[PDB]
Amino acid sequence: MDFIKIVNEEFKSGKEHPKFNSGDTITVEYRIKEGNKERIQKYRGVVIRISGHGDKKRFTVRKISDGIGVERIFPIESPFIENITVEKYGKVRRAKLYYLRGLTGKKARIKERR
Amino acid sequence: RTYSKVIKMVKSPKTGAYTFQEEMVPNEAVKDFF
Amino acid sequence: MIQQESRLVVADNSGAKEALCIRVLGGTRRRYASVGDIIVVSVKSVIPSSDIKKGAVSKAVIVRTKKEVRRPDGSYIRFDDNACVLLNAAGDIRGSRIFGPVARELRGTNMKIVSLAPEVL
Amino acid sequence: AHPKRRQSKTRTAKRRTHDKAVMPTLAKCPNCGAWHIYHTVCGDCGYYRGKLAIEKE
Amino acid sequence: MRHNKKFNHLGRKAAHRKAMLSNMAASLILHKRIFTTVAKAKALRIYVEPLLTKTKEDTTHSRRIAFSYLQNKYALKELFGDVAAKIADRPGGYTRILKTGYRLGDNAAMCFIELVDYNENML
Amino acid sequence: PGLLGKKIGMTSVFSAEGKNLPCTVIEVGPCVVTQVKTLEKDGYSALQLGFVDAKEKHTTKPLAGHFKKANVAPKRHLAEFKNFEGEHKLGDVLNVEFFSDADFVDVVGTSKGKGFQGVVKRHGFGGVGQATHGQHNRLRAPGAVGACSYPAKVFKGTRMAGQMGNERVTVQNLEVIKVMPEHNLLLVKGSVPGAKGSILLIEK
RNA sequence: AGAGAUUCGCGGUUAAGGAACUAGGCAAAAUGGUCCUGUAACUUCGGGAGAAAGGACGCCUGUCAGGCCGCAG
RNA sequence: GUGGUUUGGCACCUGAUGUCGGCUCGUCACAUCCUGGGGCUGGAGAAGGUCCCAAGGGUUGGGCUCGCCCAUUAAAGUGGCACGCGAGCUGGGUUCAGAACGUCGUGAGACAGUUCGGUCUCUAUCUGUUGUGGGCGCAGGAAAUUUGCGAGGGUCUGACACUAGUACGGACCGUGUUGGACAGACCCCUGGUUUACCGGUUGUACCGCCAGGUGCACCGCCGGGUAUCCACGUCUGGUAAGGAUAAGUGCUGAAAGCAUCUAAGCACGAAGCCGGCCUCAAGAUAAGAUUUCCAUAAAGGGUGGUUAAAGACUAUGACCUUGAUAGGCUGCAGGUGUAUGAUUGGUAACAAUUAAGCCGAGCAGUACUAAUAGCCC
Ligand SMILES: [K+]
Ligand SMILES: [K+]
Ligand SMILES: [K+]
Ligand SMILES: [K+]
Ligand SMILES: [K+]
Ligand SMILES: [Mg+2]
Ligand SMILES: [Mg+2]
Ligand SMILES: [Mg+2]
Ligand SMILES: [Mg+2]
Ligand SMILES: [Mg+2]
Ligand SMILES: [Mg+2]
Ligand SMILES: [Mg+2]
Ligand SMILES: [Mg+2]
Ligand SMILES: [Mg+2]
Ligand SMILES: [Mg+2]
Ligand SMILES: [Mg+2]
Ligand SMILES: [Mg+2]
Ligand SMILES: [Mg+2]
Ligand SMILES: [Mg+2]
Ligand SMILES: [Mg+2]
Ligand SMILES: [Mg+2]
Ligand SMILES: [Mg+2]
Ligand SMILES: [Mg+2]
Ligand code: NA
Ligand code: NA
Ligand code: NA
Repeated sequence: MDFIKIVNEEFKSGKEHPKFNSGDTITVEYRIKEGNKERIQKYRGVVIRISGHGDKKRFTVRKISDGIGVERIFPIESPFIENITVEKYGKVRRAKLYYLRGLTGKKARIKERR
Repeated sequence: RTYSKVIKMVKSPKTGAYTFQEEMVPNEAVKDFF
Repeated sequence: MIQQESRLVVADNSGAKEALCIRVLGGTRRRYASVGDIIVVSVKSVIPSSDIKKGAVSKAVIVRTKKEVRRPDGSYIRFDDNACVLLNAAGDIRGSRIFGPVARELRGTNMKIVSLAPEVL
Repeated sequence: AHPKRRQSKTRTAKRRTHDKAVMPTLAKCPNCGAWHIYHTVCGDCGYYRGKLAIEKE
Repeated sequence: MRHNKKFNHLGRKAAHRKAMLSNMAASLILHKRIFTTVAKAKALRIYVEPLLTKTKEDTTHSRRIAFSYLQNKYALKELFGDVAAKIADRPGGYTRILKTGYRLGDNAAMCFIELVDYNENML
Repeated sequence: PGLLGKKIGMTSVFSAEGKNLPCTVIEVGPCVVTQVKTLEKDGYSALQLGFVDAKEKHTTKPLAGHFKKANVAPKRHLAEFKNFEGEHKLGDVLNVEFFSDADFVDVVGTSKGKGFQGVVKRHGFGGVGQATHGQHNRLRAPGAVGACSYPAKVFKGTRMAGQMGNERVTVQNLEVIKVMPEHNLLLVKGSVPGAKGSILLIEK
């Protein structure tokens, strides 16, 4: 009789997604309201952090846009995520890749798993 | 402009004089007030 | 989270390169400005042969923040820099190009002409 | 910093009202027939709750 | 405030506290009963029961994990020898603390902590 | 009118329009009427409600007789509520469906206890001077506590160090997200005073 | 010996901003090694000068190159 | 005429009443800066100007040291409180010994002057204030739930949109939407801490050695980090005016056949007053009310034990064996990030497979350990 679990199960939102961890390159398709239209925006980048409990987790994705680094935090239960696709699987040695912030060009590459 | 001022005369409860009571109401809602 | 004496990149094709925040507009003791907020700036460095002069007091709208911004749908966005766009007295863009991405919050800040941006995130 | 006046005997004794030695919490242990502190090992026999806890030769 | 902070610092720096707990654990393993202060015994219990549980896996890995805490080879040998066979199939609660009295020099509350399976009289 | 509750914890859910709502879960639980207070006898109208099931081991003889008169099983927590629409008798049972038509509720609780706190945490004092520039030992001091010989006293109500928290607090106008009768659950938007497991009063 | 309130002493970390503090950048932070490049005004021709500004640095293999690991040598 | 807030007059208090600005913390007045309500206008509207009532709440950050300037804001009010506040801070200025310049003096030295440097002591007795207990009282003893005599807190405000570019450039009134500041609570989110914990790595020492560990070097350094505690985070609040009024607006109406808001009566009319909202609150000795129980084991308690999201000590809460109170144990959420060994590869440094391993302040289950009804009212 865990009331928090009951509440989470009744209010469960979102969809199942393919497994991924920090260091993987993923594309997130996000629904956006541009006034009155329904658009899908694609955001591709590296997962640098996952944190939280169970289905209430949040993941941070980092990308480079016009030479300006961008980070986006998504709730993995968010109903605005329409699809997640894992492009490349990474090989890292730690859970949080905060060191990627101070790196650019060939210095910020991540080794592939296979 | 559906709002409207509504003032109604009513006898006083402590003196006994026809005092006024005012409120704003919708245009269609004036029937319930008066 | 931009306050007085914070230095910002100028993200348009006007002459200014860097700007210093003089004041955050909007009320007494209003400390911080975020994306879509209007600030007063002093221009700190310009390109050679720049239309705007060094030391010119101007208005600007913040378009990128290093500190993360929360959206009502539970998402957050943060950038690697702090960037603003200069405005004239009428409240319009002083330049003609925008460099780098801008926050999606600028759509509702009555600042639709920043749709010159390469990408709205 | 400094007492403006010396305290009277009355004032000193009134403050000392709450200075008291504490009585120990003593149980009887009716078998051995002598005092010991409640929730401790009976130091004479070495028993505790009717079981030999400490054996003395 | 110390809301939900669940270990006693025992008036020591962290390294001193860890060294003292290690020494106490070796002493308790070597001599099956020791006399201490009540607060030190209560801290030692939480420290020392996981170490005794680790002997339920008779492996080189578990021996090395236990040695990382003990750093005493005599205590390690006794622990993975006799103590393990004695506390086998006991589901926790290997130790017992009983209060005895007070010291003369500082009125400290004193007790003894012992391994339960080595007190035949208390079973 | 209202009911007694127990704070379970916080979570965050998604609404129908896609808004991340912080949420407090409360077990409102079956409350039994244990005494009806009337104008004729008590001088005011109220209902006494009991919340958490107790045992005879933890019920004293006076309270045991009180519950025996009410003809209910003994309860742990008792509280009084007024202005109840509809008549209720001795031993009636009220559940979380009592809030099934409320948009907003009031929650009374006991806040977390901080113990003795200084002026900086308790009252937001700015501290004396800076960390450097000649500071000796007044970084968290109160400063002056009065004026010179003219008042020649510290005024009543001067803000000083002392006990902070562990007191009764009311949070107004918390939106109700969902009533869950099958588990006696109430979901409110926002936070309520106290730690998990504390007893709350929930007023409609 | 306990306990781990306030407050002080000596230390550690800190989002975003970066002297806005203050009489005053006081204190703290920062700089820091070896080798190799490269060093302005001025000068009493000795200096200024370690000016300033850059690059390399771990381990293994082979006669400086090839490889290996880490956020960081 | 009033004030005592300027320059003065007097010399009544003073074996020390010891110091200008700034900081911190306030408190009061109203001679009102903003917000609220009105009269007059040389008030078309819109801006204003002057006067009246009104002290509830607000009343910025900088470059310079009363004042000037920069950028704001609804606004950046004036005064009292030993020109509030140094047993609360500071030490820039001022009072001191060093030194220099200008000027005066034969000189020692001096100054309507300037310049660089120059020890801020005290363990809080009484009262005061903020918190927290013990005793007794309240008709004999108690467990709960309470009424409210009273006290304290709270009280701010912007920009938009429609009405309507209409009434007369540009409205009053009316309605709706989002901000700033402040306060309370809270930790799901974001962010911080996290000398619990996990990993990487330099030097050195020890276990012949190796492997694997461990001590010390700021926690050696470095990268992360649960609970807790937090703000940079999140929720919630401040409205309106129920009653009586202020300045003012009026009805009817004499003294005074007219007039007149008043003398008899009666409507109105402010962020101001009393309430409403929140917290405390029967030592409110005027010690209140209701329900229930009433002496000894566990009617009520105390001492004691296991402890806590409760706490300086206390007090408060839970549990004390027909017991889940704390620990352990068995599982999970979760932190770290792939151990030890064995193979397979590589000449090697190393890589890959295998189970990761370690921890788990949180959650659930479970009497293994500890919680003896002993002693005293
Ligand atoms: K006085
Ligand atoms: K930083
Ligand atoms: K300055
Ligand atoms: K948390
Ligand atoms: K944490
Ligand atoms: Mg005493
Ligand atoms: Mg200490
Ligand atoms: Mg507490
Ligand atoms: Mg400070
Ligand atoms: Mg000093
Ligand atoms: Mg100091
Ligand atoms: Mg910082
Ligand atoms: Mg300043
Ligand atoms: Mg210095
Ligand atoms: Mg005379
Ligand atoms: Mg004297
Ligand atoms: Mg003064
Ligand atoms: Mg002083
Ligand atoms: Mg003083
Ligand atoms: Mg001299
Ligand atoms: Mg000097
Ligand atoms: Mg150390
Ligand atoms: Mg040494
Ligand atoms: Na001369
Ligand atoms: Na009685
Ligand atoms: Na646990």
